[PDB]
Amino acid sequence: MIDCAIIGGGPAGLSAGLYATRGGVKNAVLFEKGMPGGQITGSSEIENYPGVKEVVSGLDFMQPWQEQCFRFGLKHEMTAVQRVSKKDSHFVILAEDGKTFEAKSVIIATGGSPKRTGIKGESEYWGKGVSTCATCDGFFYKNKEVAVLGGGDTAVEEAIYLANICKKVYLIHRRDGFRCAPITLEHAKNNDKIEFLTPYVVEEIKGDASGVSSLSIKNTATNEKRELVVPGFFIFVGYDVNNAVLKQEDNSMLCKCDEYGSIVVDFSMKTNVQGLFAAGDIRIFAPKQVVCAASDGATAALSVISYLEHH
Amino acid sequence: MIDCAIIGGGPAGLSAGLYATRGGVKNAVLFEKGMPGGQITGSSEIENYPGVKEVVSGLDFMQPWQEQCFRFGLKHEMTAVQRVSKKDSHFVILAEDGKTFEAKSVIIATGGSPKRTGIKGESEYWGKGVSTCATCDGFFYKNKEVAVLGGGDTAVEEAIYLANICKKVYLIHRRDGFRCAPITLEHAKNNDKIEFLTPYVVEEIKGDASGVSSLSIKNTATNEKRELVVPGFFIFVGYDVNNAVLKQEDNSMLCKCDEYGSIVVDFSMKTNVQGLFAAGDIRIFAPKQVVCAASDGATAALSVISYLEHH
Ligand SMILES: Cc1cc2nc3c(=O)[nH]c(=O)nc-3n(C[C@H](O)[C@H](O)[C@H](O)COP(=O)(O)OP(=O)(O)OC[C@H]3O[C@@H](n4cnc5c(N)ncnc54)[C@H](O)[C@@H]3O)c2cc1C
Ligand SMILES: Cc1cc2nc3c(=O)[nH]c(=O)nc-3n(C[C@H](O)[C@H](O)[C@H](O)COP(=O)(O)OP(=O)(O)OC[C@H]3O[C@@H](n4cnc5c(N)ncnc54)[C@H](O)[C@@H]3O)c2cc1C
Repeated sequence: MIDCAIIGGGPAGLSAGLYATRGGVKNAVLFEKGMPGGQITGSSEIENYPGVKEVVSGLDFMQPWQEQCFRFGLKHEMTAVQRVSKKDSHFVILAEDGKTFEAKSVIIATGGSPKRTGIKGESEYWGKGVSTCATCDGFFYKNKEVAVLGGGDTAVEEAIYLANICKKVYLIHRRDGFRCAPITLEHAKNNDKIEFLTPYVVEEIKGDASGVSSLSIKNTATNEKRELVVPGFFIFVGYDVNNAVLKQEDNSMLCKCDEYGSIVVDFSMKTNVQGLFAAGDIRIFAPKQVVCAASDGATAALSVISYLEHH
Repeated sequence: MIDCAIIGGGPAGLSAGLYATRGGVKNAVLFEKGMPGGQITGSSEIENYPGVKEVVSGLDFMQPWQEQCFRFGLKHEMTAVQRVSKKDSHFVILAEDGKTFEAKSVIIATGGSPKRTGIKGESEYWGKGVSTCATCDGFFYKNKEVAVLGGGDTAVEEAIYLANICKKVYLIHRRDGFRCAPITLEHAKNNDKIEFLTPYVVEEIKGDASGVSSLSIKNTATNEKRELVVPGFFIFVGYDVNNAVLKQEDNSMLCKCDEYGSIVVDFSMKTNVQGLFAAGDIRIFAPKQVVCAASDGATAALSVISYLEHH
């Protein structure tokens, strides 16, 4: 049987694979549903990963992780995992095509992803002024005006944050009400760098071959239109954790999760189930940065190594 | 005053400085007691930092971190900090020569240090076959022989860990009995790849250009000098956390610590003191890897940014 099954090949899974294998686990298998590297791969540039000084596309950034993380004997399975279950004191991995794999320990490194909006120009201008990460990209817009789209905590919090960097922030929402914490909303209503554009819809993201120049918006109260000139547009429209592999046949969850579906872990990346670990954007309080995910992967692998030593 | 004072310029403080400064903190100051990079600087070879494909000394590995982490406005003070104290709603940073600095927030990123033995050859060979890190260096002696010095749980755990990677592990201790949990001693004694050398004392560590090649050892009962040929020597003789900066005039500690001196934090690198955060080997459950310290720094800076918005 597999000693350790790593589900997901982003930074968390790749680091887990590096560490497990370098730590003497002889049969570690990384499961990836096609295209190693994870979310960063959609980025046109990453510059805040500590210790890598060259600014380069997410795909180029991740590509040396392939030969390094596989250098010490890691194996691959190219397949979408459907489900992980507990069986006696081990685990069963069910592949979506119906094949099965058993493993002594499992690391869930399945991450998540930002909801998209499907507004016209979103895909065309993505990385040229359309963004999903204020931490990653907010600094490029240092003395400028920027727009934020969204209704919950992340949207309002990110508008406060960008208001600290940018000359001005338009906060665009379809409703006068925000599905977020009321005190954070009060801070934003009392921050003079944030103009609220409510109730609005973004009808098109417009610009030229260098990226965004403006948004076509409509007030749904009056239907008056407006062309809003901004180099930067941040969308914070919800996040989906890739939970699905946790769901059992009787619809129960494999391990304890928080009320948003993230997996509960302690500082050693352990879940409440013995021999099951989690790492990356999938776990509670994940800061959602590559270094963070990589760190989790390393610490989960170290935990696996101790676990296999004792069982 | 200073927005954020970062105490320590190892991977933790470096990445905290990167993130804080890229996240819009206009006056972030890094305090370093002379020569950033931290502990890895003493190693002749690092290979397990995810995303960095070339194997390279610690000095060379850390060089690009200086350029990158200082690229966004980060300031420094080259001074040994003697104390951090709380005063009103801010912090007072007392330098060892009596200079004082005030800051709104503080990140403790002071790391730790293994205890050294002083066995002739310990400096000459430090990070060149003499190691304090089984995780970091074990894989180099993959199918090779190795010695471990120490009597606690950690010498004993690390010798079991190494026995799963190396052909043979010599476990050297100054007496016949051990300070570790009885159960873990049991496990060692049934580990056929682990050879106890007890009551022994290592008399000399010898090598050449490529590093450690042998140790001069001596049976303390018998007085026979063995010469032990091995290319790798691990030393687990204790660890100290760089706590000192936390001790107040009254002898109390600024913030909550565990039994060993490590600073208590939550998942967002928050201590129990408002405005005070910690990152790296200084904190509870730190794995003691560069990627982990760097992740704690990023997330401590992220918490600093939210704190400075609120306050
Ligand atoms: C557009 C964009 C830009 C970003 N820019 C930066 C940046 O500049 N700096 C930074 O630090 N971070 C950035 N991030 C955030 C960063 O990408 C994530 O924090 C990081 O990738 C999380 O790593 P992970 O390993 O936990 O998950 P992921 O990267 O999400 O990867 C999980 C992997 O598992 C695979 N998987 C999922 N489910 C299954 C399954 N059922 N079976 C088999 N495989 C499965 C997926 O295909 C995926 O490859 C950016 C993110 C995005 C989306
Ligand atoms: C021999 C060895 C080999 C290692 N190999 C690896 C490896 O291969 N891979 C890996 O990932 N990790 C490795 N590590 C562990 C890694 O180096 C540490 O985990 C990492 O450096 C911890 O980072 P840090 O920022 O918390 O602290 P440190 O690296 O210890 O940095 C703390 C910094 O704070 C400064 N400081 C302390 N006190 C004060 C003060 N009073 N005032 C001002 N400045 C102060 C120190 O001078 C130091 O620069 C190794 C460690 C050792 C000892």
